[PDB]
Amino acid sequence: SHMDLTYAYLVGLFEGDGYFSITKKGKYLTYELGIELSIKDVQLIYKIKDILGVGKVSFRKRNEIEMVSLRIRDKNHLKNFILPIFDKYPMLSNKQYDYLRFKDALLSNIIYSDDLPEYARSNESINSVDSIINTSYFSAWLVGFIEAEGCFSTYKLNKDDDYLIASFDIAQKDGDILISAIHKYLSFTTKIYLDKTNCSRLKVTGVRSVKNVVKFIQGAPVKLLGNKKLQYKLWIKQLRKISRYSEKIQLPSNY
DNA sequence: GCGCTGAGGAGGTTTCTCTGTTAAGCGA
DNA sequence: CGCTTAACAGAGAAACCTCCTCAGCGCT
Ligand SMILES: [Ca+2]
Ligand SMILES: [Ca+2]
Ligand SMILES: [Ca+2]
Repeated sequence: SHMDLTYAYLVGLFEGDGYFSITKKGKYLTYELGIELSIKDVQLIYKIKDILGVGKVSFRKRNEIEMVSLRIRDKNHLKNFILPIFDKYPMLSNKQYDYLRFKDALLSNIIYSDDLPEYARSNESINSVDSIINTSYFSAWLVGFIEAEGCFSTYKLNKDDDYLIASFDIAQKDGDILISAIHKYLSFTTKIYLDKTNCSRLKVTGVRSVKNVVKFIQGAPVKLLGNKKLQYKLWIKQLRKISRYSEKIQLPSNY
């Protein structure tokens, strides 16, 4: 407790799906920390807000798409509750700069739009693969980050067959270091693919990798919370039907 | 009354996620 | 051969990040 390990889960989850933003408001400035998910996670925004004790929740539907936000902008609530979290549990991607800049500005009582210095994320990495795996909270943080950015899919090759394939995938923009640390923490061997938009994309599909993914969510000191838990659990079940997996990996159903 | 504020509402954009397809590993 | 994985990657929804107007509130 204090900032009990579930607080790491959070910074992970925000790092992937959230954002620390200071925005114009005429003469004035707003400081948002917001997360904005698909409507599918209504249940979890309220979880996060329950955990945190702050922020306003809103719903939004643009064209066919229903979305939900938790948004924290009260600057007294940022100072007292949010900053000791990300100070306690700092982020691990290069978003850290977003936070640092933001904290700094907030703490200097910058209220006027024209006072605000021009900012732009350092492209330089702020961190080393090594410092990452060695990061005591990291265990916890990785559940959070997987809530946001991980993807447990199973799918069938070939279109015209019974043969399934059971996968885990995660990705970052300008996240070669971060992706590499995860990839190394879980003892993968596959290529981290690097795409046209500098997206660094991890994907594994073997039995031994998967045996490991499963291993990790199972041993990790915090559970998934949102739609992801659901996603995980169905995939588990799924894995019990494909033979290569079912025969090497302890496959519980009490997650 | 004045200056500042968070909530509310919205636009602009792109980073993912999720599900493959093709070809090559490999146990045998 | 035949079960298994590795590399590549489209596409478009689920994120990411912004700016504005408004009432209310606590100052002097
Ligand atoms: Ca994300
Ligand atoms: Ca992200
Ligand atoms: Ca997500």
